[PDB]
Amino acid sequence: MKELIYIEEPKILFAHGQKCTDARDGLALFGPLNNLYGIKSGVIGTKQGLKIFRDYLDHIQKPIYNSNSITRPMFPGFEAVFDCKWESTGITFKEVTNEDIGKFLYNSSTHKRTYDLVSLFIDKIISANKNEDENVDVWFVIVPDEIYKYCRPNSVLPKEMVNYDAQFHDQFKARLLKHTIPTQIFRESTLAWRDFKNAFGLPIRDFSKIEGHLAWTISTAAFYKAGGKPWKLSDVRNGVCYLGLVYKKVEKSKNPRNACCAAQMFLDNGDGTVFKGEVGPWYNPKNGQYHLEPKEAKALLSQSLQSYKEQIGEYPKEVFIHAKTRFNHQEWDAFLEVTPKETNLVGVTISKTKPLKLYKTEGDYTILRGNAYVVNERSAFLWTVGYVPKIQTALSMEVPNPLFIEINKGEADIKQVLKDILSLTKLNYNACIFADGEPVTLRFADKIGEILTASTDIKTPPLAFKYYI
Amino acid sequence: NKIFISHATPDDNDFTRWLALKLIGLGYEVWCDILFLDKGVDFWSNIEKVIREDTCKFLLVSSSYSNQREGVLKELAVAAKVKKQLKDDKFIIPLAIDEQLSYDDINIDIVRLNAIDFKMSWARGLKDILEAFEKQKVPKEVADASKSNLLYQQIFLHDKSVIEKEEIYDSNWLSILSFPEELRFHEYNWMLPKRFDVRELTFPAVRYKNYLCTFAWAYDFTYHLPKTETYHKSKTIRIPTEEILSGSYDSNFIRNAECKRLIVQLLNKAFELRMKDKEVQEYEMSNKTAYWLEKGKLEKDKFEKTMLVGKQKDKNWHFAISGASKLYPFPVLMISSHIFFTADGKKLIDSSSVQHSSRRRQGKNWWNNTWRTKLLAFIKYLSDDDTSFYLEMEEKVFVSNEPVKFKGNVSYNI
RNA sequence: UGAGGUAGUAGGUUGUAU
DNA sequence: ATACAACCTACTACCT
Ligand SMILES: [Mg+2]
Repeated sequence: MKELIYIEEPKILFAHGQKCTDARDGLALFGPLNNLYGIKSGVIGTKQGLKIFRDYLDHIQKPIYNSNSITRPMFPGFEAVFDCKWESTGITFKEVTNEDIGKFLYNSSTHKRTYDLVSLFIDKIISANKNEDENVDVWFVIVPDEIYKYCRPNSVLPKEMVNYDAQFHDQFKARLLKHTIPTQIFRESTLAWRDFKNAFGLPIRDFSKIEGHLAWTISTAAFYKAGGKPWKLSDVRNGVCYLGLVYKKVEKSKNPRNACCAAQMFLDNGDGTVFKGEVGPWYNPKNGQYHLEPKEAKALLSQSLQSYKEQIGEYPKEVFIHAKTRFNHQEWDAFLEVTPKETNLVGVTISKTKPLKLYKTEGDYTILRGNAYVVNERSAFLWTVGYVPKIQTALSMEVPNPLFIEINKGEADIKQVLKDILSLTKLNYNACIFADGEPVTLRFADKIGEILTASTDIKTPPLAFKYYI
Repeated sequence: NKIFISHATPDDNDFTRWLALKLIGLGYEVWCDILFLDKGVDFWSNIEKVIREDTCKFLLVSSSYSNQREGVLKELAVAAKVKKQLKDDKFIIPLAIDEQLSYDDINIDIVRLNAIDFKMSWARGLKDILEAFEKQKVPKEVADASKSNLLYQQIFLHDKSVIEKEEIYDSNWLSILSFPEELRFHEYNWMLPKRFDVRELTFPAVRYKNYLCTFAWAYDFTYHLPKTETYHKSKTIRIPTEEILSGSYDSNFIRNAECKRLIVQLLNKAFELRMKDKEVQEYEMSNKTAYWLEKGKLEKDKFEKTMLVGKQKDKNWHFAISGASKLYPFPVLMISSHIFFTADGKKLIDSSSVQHSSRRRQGKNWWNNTWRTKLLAFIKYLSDDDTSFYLEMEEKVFVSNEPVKFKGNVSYNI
């Protein structure tokens, strides 16, 4: 006998100032906010990879359908959506020979092979960036499936064919940060899933019914990396800054340390959205402790406030901090020693470790998305993942898990916090889907941290997201 | 001044909706049979009246489905007659959108006409349409995407919204209805190393500084601790549990949080002992323990006609639940569902990878109703009376076998 | 590593008080 | 260094 409140689905804004609930429908209807003239693409890989990428680029121009056009909207083609040309005629190839991959891939040490392959790719990319006249917006790296299989941290090479992190993606994106090259990594089995079949004569990955969804996600990621704005939030307040704090364990360092990384979300004076990472991962040397020291917390808050002031010109009225952990007294005391008296500091803990599953008794479908169970004035549950009436299906697979949102520190209306989190679940530029589960601040801070802790050290890293996602 | 779009109704709907909404957003009056959610009595007569009296252009969606469709052909003939009447050569503008239809297999009605190619690119085709409309002086208004958004909301989304309706959900929380009157700290001093095993005793007991936090009587431990036969009841600290749950205890003897944690530990230990007493099989996870049943222990594995044990491909799958106890926000027992696999009826698989793969394979086709029914069936199986089930704590703890129901004021229409 | 979701497996920390 | 609860990350495998 308890009451669940409902939070209306937030609306995102598109071209012509038109609001919509679905990113795909809004893009196919009105278009992106930006005006890109075209995407000039550089391709790195074998000749087979270049052929696969050319075939996919020619395929993506034509409309692509899903099995059901209500559950999954169909792709009407790249130029029919984004109003810009992304063709195979603007491709700037850079060949990586198969013997080059064979020389480095087959090694007893996984670290050495990962370093060698990453160096082989990035050296060509950097040389083409510096010593060529052609302009490249995004560099597409068509990695063969063997590299992906054998370059994971826990991968073991069978004896039949026999610092930095032993991961191809993280090391590749971390060693390319000093040059600010937005790059997109594809696997050959992704763009040509038909040709990679198992012993049963069927493709290992089946994209027959979700081809349009794959095209949507790939096109949105490529458009965002080239410098486009697909959509933005529409129903958020003014004078409020959203933060995020994610801790990642650093393994390259001899002493285990915890690096805290942030993502900052707010609005500018031109009604646009400013969403970029707050970086320089602040280090806690004590293993197993996920709380910042007072000086690190002071530096973090000072940097965030300085960025906000330099962007707008006035200190934020409110600052919301989202984290998967719980702030202690020292962290918050350090935080209050820097923020001005006019600024309100709220520290919210968002977790997904509370197993409260709600089962609907009148069908085979799950609980509606957006339903919230307010435990008290400082604790509530939110169903960010669940049945969505628009797509006539649920974002989960069996039964969704709830997001336990608790206002750890400060004073705020928990209804407003739930509204903010549900709105932030609509800003994932890495994919073209409906709203996701995690807030975008936490997810993108995690994405940044996964890369900034995959190298020994790095100078002041870029704030832009196209260099990480 | 209208623009008529003729198409196969259920087959060419995606392109027709796209083009109609794009043209509406650009300032054109578009007449399409999908832009009307409610259809009137007079359809064909109204269609002919629209073609003869209203439209200034006739866009035909030329595809494989629309090649020899009776309605499309009838509209084509009426449009040809209208074009002859108005002495306009370019009244009918076909749109080639299907790659399966060759340019030599188009019907007689449009075999002589200059078409617009949408096969390679929809954007190029739309640009061609707009250029032709501008060149031929087709009437239009000022561009306004708000009209397109409004039409999309009205027609293509009216049956896909949230309706206000009472809904009842069943959770996985079993509220603890009755609690023991009080908690006892038994200061037994040494008591022969105070039963060093601790966790192996019949009754749930934990070791404090020099005390023993229990809910049962002191003599109950005489079976495992003979010395406690001479233990005196005078060394007992009584503490009121109902007052503890309200956060009333203070002072330096013990903290309220410590009391709540100790109560949680006692409840979890008691639950483990009761489940061990219920003759059920146990599986050790990475951080918890789950309880499952065997092949033929139920007749016939259809408790309340819900099924608990089944046959996937070559192994027998058994339902399971794992439990804990929490005081946040109110005293509840919190259980979670799991699926385990055995090679035979009474066996187990030591390979964790195959267990994970089989669990993921089976989770794909179960859904909320089967999940809830199996959870409720297991809970009812563990029940001991009409509307509860008890666990040993003389003293005992009763937990309801009916999960707490939540109520919402919004829902959907399946 | 197109992207989410759901699970499983390891490890560590914290006020305790043996 | 044991037991416990209460919070934390890293790393896979599978479905769509
Ligand atoms: Mg990406």
